[PDB]
Amino acid sequence: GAQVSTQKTGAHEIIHYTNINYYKDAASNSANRQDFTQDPSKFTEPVKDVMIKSLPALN
Amino acid sequence: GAQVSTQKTGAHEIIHYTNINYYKDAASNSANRQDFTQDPSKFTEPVKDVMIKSLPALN
Amino acid sequence: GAQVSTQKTGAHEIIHYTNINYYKDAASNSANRQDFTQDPSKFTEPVKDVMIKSLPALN
Amino acid sequence: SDRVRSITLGNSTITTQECANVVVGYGRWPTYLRDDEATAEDQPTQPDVATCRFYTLDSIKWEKGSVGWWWKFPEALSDMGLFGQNMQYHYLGRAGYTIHVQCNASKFHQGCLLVVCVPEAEMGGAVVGQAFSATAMANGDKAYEFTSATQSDQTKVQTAIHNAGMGVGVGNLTIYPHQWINLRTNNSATIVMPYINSVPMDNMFRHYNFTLMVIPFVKLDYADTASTYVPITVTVAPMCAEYNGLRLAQA
Amino acid sequence: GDVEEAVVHVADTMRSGPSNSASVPALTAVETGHTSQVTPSDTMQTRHVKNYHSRSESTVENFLGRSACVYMEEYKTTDNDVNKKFVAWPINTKQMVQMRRKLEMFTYLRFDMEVTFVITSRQDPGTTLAQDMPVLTHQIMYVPPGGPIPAKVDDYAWQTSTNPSIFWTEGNAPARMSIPFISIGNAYSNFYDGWSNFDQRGSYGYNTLNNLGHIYVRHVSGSSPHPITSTIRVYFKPKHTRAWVPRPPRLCQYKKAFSVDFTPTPITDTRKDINTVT
Amino acid sequence: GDVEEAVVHVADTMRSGPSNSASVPALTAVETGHTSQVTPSDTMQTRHVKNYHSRSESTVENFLGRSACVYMEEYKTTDNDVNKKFVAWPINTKQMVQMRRKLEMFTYLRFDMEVTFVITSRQDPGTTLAQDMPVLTHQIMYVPPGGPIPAKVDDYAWQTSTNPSIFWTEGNAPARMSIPFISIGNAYSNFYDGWSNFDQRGSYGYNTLNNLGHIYVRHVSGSSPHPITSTIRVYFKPKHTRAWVPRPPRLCQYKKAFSVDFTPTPITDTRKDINTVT
Amino acid sequence: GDVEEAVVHVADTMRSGPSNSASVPALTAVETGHTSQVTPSDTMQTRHVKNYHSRSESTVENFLGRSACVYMEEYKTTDNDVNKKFVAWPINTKQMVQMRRKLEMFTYLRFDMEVTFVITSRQDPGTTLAQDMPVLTHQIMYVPPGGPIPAKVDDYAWQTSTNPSIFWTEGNAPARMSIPFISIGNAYSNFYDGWSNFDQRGSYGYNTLNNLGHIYVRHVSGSSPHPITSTIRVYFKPKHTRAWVPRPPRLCQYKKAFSVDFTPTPITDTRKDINTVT
Amino acid sequence: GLPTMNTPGSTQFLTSDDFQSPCALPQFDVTPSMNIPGEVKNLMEIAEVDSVVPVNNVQDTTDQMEMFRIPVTINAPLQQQVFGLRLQPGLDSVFKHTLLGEILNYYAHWSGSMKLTFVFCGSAMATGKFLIAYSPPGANPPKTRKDAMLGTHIIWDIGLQSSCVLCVPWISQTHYRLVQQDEYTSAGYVTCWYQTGMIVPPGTPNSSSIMCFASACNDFSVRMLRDTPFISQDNKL
Amino acid sequence: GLPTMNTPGSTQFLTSDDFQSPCALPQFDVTPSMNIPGEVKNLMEIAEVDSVVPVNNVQDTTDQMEMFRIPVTINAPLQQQVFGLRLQPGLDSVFKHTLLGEILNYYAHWSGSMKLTFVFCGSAMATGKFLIAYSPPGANPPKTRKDAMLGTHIIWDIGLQSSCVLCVPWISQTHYRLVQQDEYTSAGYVTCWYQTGMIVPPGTPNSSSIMCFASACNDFSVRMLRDTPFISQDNKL
Amino acid sequence: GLPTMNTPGSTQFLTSDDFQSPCALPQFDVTPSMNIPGEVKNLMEIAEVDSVVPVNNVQD
Ligand SMILES: CN1CCN(Cc2ccc(NCc3ccc(F)cc3)cc2)CC1
Ligand SMILES: CN1CCN(Cc2ccc(NCc3ccc(F)cc3)cc2)CC1
Ligand SMILES: CN1CCN(Cc2ccc(NCc3ccc(F)cc3)cc2)CC1
Ligand SMILES: CCCCCCCCCCCCCC(=O)O
Ligand SMILES: CCCCCCCCCCCCCC(=O)O
Ligand SMILES: CCCCCCCCCCCCCC(=O)O
Repeated sequence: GAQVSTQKTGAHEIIHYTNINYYKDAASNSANRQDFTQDPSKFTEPVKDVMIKSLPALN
Repeated sequence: GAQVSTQKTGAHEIIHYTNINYYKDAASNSANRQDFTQDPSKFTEPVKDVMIKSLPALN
Repeated sequence: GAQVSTQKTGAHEIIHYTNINYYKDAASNSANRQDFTQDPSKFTEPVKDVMIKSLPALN
Repeated sequence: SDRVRSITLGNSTITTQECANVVVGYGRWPTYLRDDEATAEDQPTQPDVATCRFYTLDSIKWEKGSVGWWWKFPEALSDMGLFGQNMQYHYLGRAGYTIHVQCNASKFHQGCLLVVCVPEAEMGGAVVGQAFSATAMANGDKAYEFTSATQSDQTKVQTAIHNAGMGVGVGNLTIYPHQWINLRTNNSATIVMPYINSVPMDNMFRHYNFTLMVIPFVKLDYADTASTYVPITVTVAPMCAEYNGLRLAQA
Repeated sequence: GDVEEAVVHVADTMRSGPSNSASVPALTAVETGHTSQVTPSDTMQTRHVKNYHSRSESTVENFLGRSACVYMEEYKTTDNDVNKKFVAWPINTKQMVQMRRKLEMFTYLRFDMEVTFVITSRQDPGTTLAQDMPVLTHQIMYVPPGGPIPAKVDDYAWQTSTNPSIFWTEGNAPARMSIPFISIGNAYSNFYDGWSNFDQRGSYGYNTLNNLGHIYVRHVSGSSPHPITSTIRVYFKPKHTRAWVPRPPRLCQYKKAFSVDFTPTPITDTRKDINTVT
Repeated sequence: GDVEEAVVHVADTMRSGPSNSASVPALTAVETGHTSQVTPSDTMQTRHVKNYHSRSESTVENFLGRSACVYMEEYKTTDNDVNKKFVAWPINTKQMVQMRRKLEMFTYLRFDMEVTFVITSRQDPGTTLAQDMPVLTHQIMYVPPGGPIPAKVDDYAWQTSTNPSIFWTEGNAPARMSIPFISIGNAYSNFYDGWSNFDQRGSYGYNTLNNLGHIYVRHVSGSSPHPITSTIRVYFKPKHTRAWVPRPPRLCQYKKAFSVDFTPTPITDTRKDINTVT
Repeated sequence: GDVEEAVVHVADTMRSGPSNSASVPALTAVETGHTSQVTPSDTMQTRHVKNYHSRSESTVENFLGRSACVYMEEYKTTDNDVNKKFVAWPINTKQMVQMRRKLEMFTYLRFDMEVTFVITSRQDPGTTLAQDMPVLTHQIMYVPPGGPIPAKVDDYAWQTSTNPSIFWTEGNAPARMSIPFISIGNAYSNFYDGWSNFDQRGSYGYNTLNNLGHIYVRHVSGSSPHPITSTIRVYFKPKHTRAWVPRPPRLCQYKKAFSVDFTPTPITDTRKDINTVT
Repeated sequence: GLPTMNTPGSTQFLTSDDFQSPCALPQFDVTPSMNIPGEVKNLMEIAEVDSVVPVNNVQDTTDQMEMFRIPVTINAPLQQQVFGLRLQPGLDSVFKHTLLGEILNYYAHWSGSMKLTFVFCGSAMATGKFLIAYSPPGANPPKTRKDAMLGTHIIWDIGLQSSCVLCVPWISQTHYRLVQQDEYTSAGYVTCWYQTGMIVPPGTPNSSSIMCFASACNDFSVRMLRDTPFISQDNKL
Repeated sequence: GLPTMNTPGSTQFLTSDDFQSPCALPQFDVTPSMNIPGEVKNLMEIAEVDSVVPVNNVQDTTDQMEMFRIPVTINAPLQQQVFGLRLQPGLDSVFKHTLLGEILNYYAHWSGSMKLTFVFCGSAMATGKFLIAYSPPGANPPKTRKDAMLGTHIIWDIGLQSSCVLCVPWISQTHYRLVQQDEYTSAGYVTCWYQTGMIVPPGTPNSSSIMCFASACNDFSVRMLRDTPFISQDNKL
Repeated sequence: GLPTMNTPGSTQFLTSDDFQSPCALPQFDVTPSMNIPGEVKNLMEIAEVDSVVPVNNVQD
């Protein structure tokens, strides 16, 4: 029950680490700071009708 | 001789932990607080003849 | 090189523990208090001819 | 109709025509001791129809001012039939009980009784820090009366009804096996209590297995009738009784 | 087999619509001693609800699985009174009120025990306090019933050969250990409605069944030029627990450590009248 | 299965050449509330660039994943005033300004908590300082809402049987633990535009939703001949975090620990004129 | 092979009914030196009982598998008498009565040994006690028979090159180690009914076979301006044990550490008469 | 040996930890287990059992047992109130010391529905009808039957079946409520009113009594184990 | 290195722990093992061996050896008591210092049956019968043969076989009994009475003696290792 | 037990560490999650939103 995953590194320079949980409560686990998904559409494009950048904004 | 089992978590949010026993006496093990079986019939329905909720209690 | 064996428990209530030796001398091992073989005949029946309980002791 | 029940133990029978259902302890029926749970080595006696039979204790009067009564078992049956003799002559005992309480009144009477069996009903003395003999809480089959006011005599138990002599709320006794006798729709209550203890067997002269309490929650009331009181009677019948360790008879 | 792999939720509401029939779930009879099993869906229109609540925290194991203080006591490193330099406590769980009430909600219990000891020291006030003393050490001794009991700090009985003991030095983590189920019977009994003698005479109550032993504590060899006082706290933590025959919680305040004696108490508080709701 | 195996980069510039057409990416209309998605490639000639920068450090988990002090407090081992020998702090995150502002950038939060306690002691000045005292010990007690509250250092409530507590000795590592999500609602709320009573009266603001409990600290049994003062610092570290509805950061200085009251402040600093760039 | 997998119960009663035959199990003859093997089922009617009791705790390994004190001794950091500043103990198990009696229940023993040392220090009383001294350190030295013996605290022999030694600092856990079976013979002998010389003269008893060596202890370099006294306790814990030829436990009190000398003692206590049972 | 580094929290004593420890009595043989009747595996099972509620706390009860009886009379002014109480199972004096309030007082949060059962303990010849209503939280409790009827309610008819059950639904803005209830987490009110009145024939008592039983449904639950405030001591026993 | 956190109990010295420790004499060669006769692997084997019981503790024994002999005479008043003793193997003075009592005194709990063997050491021409009875716990011990006979007993006939065995059954309410026995864990009594009387021919001694042997059955067991109270010291030897 | 040696940095408190710790409320049941609108997973999303710039800082 050991999880092996890559660790942060650079662009062109064994980049693996092992983790095991010792407690029965999920609140005792370490921070899951390895998620990098994001989507700014909710705040940048809240309009109803999709607008194309190339075409005029209105008409 | 390592036991892998799930740990407590929420409804819609690796939820695994490992345990090993180091002592030869079962009294030294950790609390087994992961059992959630219950049956209130012994105290709520101690009658001999089964009574249906829908039908009248008597006659 | 890990030994897995059962640990003491009751009659009707994972009862396993793991042990590993770290030193090169057998004198450094833990007590082997899990042996329960006994034979009282050496002190209770030291006679030469076997005597049956039911039959008379003499003649 | 399910309002009529008949019970037959030994050479005695009980018939009721206006009874509620029957409460069975904690859902466990009385049974004999198993081989893999016994500790004593010698063969147990099993007087069957001789000890297992209904035995009616003395009757009590219910007045408008009654507060309640209690009985302790098996000291109540200690001097009743062959059951008492077997208790006297034996060191160990084990048996379940069936309790039946009778109380009948006309349709113009009103009142409610609580019938409950309390296992290990340890009681505290009237004056904190002063012991009581084995007579203020059990003297045979006679009933002991609760008191509305706080007890003051040091030689007897604290009889405060609202505390039930156990330091607990009287209204919380519903947790134990119990039944209600409501004069509107009921005349009797039946409870089947299995053997409950921390050991397979115990001496029936040293240990009180459980206590029976009758408390009127709604005081009796009536008007313009020639009946002045409503008698209450209690009947008990040991079940699956067995003994062990025969010896000279306890005085 | 280097590894060996080893969600209960409260009931869900179901949709209910208008009804008109002879069935009467709302009507019952408490005289039977049976608690009604009716649900809100049986007396009003309800929507479908998925409930994810769980009763995990209400289990007896978790309810009793907390360490609680059971005994405190003070002993001095040096003093004129011999009896004041060590402690001798008969083991019992009726000393502290909170744990006593928590345990007394059940008639019979069966569990393992985990004991933790917290020890602290302080230097007694005086006219001259300047001194230098190395770290102190303490010994905890357990004497099962019938064993020898020490009569002084430097008695021979402190050479335990069979009696378990712990030696602890200040500044480290508190001492800890486990104790199995050590009752002669099949389960501990919080209450005992009986006597000691066969003729219904002698001791009465749970005091008759208390034969767990004693605990002794002393300073190993510390003897300061000036008095130093130390205090020990004992904490019990049931594990792998089982209970039978629940009983109502106590209402009156405790007054004796080995008796159920009490004073009558009102059922609850009062209010202006039956209709007051403000 | 003894093992179980478990790189996002910012956008890359693309080569752009001369253009002459009717398309006008540069022209838009902010009246729609839509932020333009134009890129430098759309208004000038650009080369092809591969960018390896990542936004890993900008995630909310990392932004809020730092321990910050939230409360300090001092208590003496011995003093005439009973209330001065222990601390009683209602839990809240509005006491320290930095963490308050960091948290207040979002309207709703949901996270686990990691609490660390730092305790230090110092001997008070006086005319006579010579004394010898062993290592001190401290107890941290948490009382959920509605539980009993101690009124003095040696009160009975310090015998916690259900309330979690920690005993810590000076010289060791700081105490630490974890706390799950313990809100009655589905998420913590930093702001609450509403009242307590149904008739729009009573308490107003986030003070109505603060029902987290209290924390108590004391010296276990230490009582020196001369006063000794100790200080405790509490640090909070959100984990496994989630946020909703971001809001602009605060501009005015804080003035109350349980209110949004403020004083008007200038938008920003000034300069000689609109053309000054030096 | 990363893993390698590695319940005896007392006899059960069997049901017995009425019997009438020529067999007489109850009658026997002790003159043969044979202990009767009769069971309760052979002399009375019995029920069937399944007994789950086990004799695990009665094994010799568990009986002797407890640490027991065997020697105490005090030595000062600084004093005028050279012999008072260090200890020199010839190894033997006859010094403490409890362990001596426990061991003397068998004639021959063969086991490994586990030795634990408990050391405590205290500052001696005086007219001037104010001083500052860092943590002390202690050295434990073992000299097999025939090796050099130090004559003072600062002797050259304390530079052990082959003799094992341990250096220990106050405040840490007690020192511990293991010792194998180091007897020239095939097993230790608690008793020896013989002499040293071939003409039946000289030393008599188990003193002739005691050639285990010596143990020396000192303060490494501590020399306080004021005297400081330290005490050391030695604990022995047999492991992997085997015993032969059991003998009756002793009845008379011990009086010498290297002899069986004793004073006559009554067999047991008395009572009013042969019929008194009250 | 193996390199290691201690993290914060080492050598601390947490009263709610789960760690293995050495056994002080190695190879001890425990007594064989026996299945005593009435095993309890969850406090909720106790919580689901009925108990008598002391509704008649009139501040003038010289007899304690009077607290359990709700008075009733003949010739009652039309549409009168029988009783009224606030729904705070863990804080209100009515539910404070009940078999359910005692359990809740060991916790901080609670949720789920509740059951109130009323039993008529009058004469067999007596008859009547009663209206029992539950009013969710609001700015004002009901003061008349017309106001009360608007909320959840049930019409109770007294006959051969002497008991009726009012199931209080779980209506709340939050998944849980505080045991130490406040204005934010108020729960409402419960009241009973005369529907038709009590009529008796000649030769019967002019007064009767009613009793109330409180228990939890199968969807009830609790959380956050706290220490109860009902019990305290001043000196060592 | 590897992150770690110390738990409570670290650096403590528990006298009944099982841990590995370094060896102070590495690569030591132990002497080869030899199978000496009479290996003992369990104290129960010792406990099962018979031993003489000093029943004659009459407080007037000027000769210690007299404690082991039970007097008997001719022309005995009919139905007389020979001896009587309480069954406390680990506490009663009779069984205190026996080979079995010594073993039990190192423990706290005990259970199982016991064996009492009686041997007649009179003349070859002498004859007689004796009744030996075991009375379970009760409010009063027996005072006559009529009372004694009611419990478990055996009729002993003296003949060519000079020894008879009384097996005391294990009758108790608990699985175990305390070595420091009390009223709660009392065990009963054992008594012997004349059944027919002793008759001798001319030219024989007018008195004889009997001896008792005590041992444990194959279902006996002990528990909870404690320190014995029989041995103590005041100064270092 | 298992031989070990502590390395530098033991018993230190680093405000940006990632270690497991015991839970003070074992077997606690958390409230079910609900998808509130407007979840933010990165401060850059906020950073990409337009805002009015106070260019006319003329000191008067
Ligand atoms: C009559 N009461 C019944 C309940 N029982 C509770 C109880 C159970 C076990 C202990 N163990 C104390 C202990 C003894 C030795 C040791 F090494 C550690 C702890 C105490 C109370 C009390 C009696
Ligand atoms: C109304 N505010 C909303 C934000 N909320 C932040 C917050 C969340 C959790 C805690 N936990 C404090 C704590 C309690 C007990 C314990 F053992 C450890 C930590 C505090 C604040 C504050 C209220
Ligand atoms: C003649 N007696 C026979 C029994 N024997 C018991 C005994 C056995 C071993 C030791 N070892 C002491 C020891 C020596 C060196 C060391 F490093 C640690 C412990 C002592 C006594 C005593 C003699
Ligand atoms: C309480 C857990 C202690 C874990 C101790 C370190 C791991 C020992 C087992 C080796 C890793 C295998 C774990 C697994 O099977 O997933
Ligand atoms: C006394 C036991 C010490 C165990 C030390 C940690 C585990 C080392 C072995 C790796 C885990 C495998 C255990 C197993 O085979 O079940
Ligand atoms: C000096 C020995 C150190 C052992 C450290 C713990 C064990 C690490 C290896 C995992 C267990 C496998 C052992 C084996 O192969 O038998």
